[PDB]
Amino acid sequence: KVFGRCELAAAMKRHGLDNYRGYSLGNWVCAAKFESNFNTQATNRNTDGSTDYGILQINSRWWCNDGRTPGSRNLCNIPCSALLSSDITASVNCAKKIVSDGNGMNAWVAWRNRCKGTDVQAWIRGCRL
Repeated sequence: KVFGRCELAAAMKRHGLDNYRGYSLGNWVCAAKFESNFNTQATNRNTDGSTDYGILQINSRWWCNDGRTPGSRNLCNIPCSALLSSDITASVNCAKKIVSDGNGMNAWVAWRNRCKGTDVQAWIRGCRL
């Protein structure tokens, strides 16, 4: 699924991401935008044996198990394929876990690079949250 920004925003909001650990919803939507282009199926197969999965491009080294990534910690305790669901819950839950595991949203390089410092509320602006 490729979300629209507002739809994603609403979904993320339903999942409690707005202001999760102080990150407003737009941050999360922005992260998704730049991580995956809102594409729940996004994968980025890295050369480092990990892959980034899903709308938030959560990486398989620490966060989810894809069974092929060295150093797997599977801290989200999920198969990475769960992060490729059309529903975002697993990604959200894992995203929450990423932050709960002492990361900020700097855990997401696209957030850091493309959302950080920006009008992330643009990503929820004009939406029905």
